[PDB]
Amino acid sequence: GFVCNTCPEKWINFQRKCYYFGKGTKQWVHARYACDDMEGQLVSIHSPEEQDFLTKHASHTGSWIGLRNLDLKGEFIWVDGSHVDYSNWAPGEPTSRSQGEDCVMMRGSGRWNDAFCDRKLGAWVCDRLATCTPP
Repeated sequence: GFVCNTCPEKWINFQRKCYYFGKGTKQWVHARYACDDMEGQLVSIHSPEEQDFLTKHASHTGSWIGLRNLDLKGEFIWVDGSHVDYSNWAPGEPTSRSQGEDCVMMRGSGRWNDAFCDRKLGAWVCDRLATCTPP
């Protein structure tokens, strides 16, 4: 169970995860289901090296990621339930005064903006666990 770097076709490995860079115009919840129906989830990001890997492959015109303010009251959490131990917010984000802007996108710089969930974006990123080579 020693080496975890195998992904399915069309996915890209980085560390112990596989990532799928989707293209196609979708609102946040729609991208959420595209990822689930391929057996991953909208991406969660947990380190600067993971962020750097995403920034190099990310779409220039913005991508949905798996961060959402779930519950009115300003606390953004990952769809996969993993915890928030890393953040790459654009300066000033997320703001208190933006009622309704509960979903998160990653810009071409890789920095994160909150967004209305019904915004349509051209790209979205899924992740899943890499499987491991038997030695």
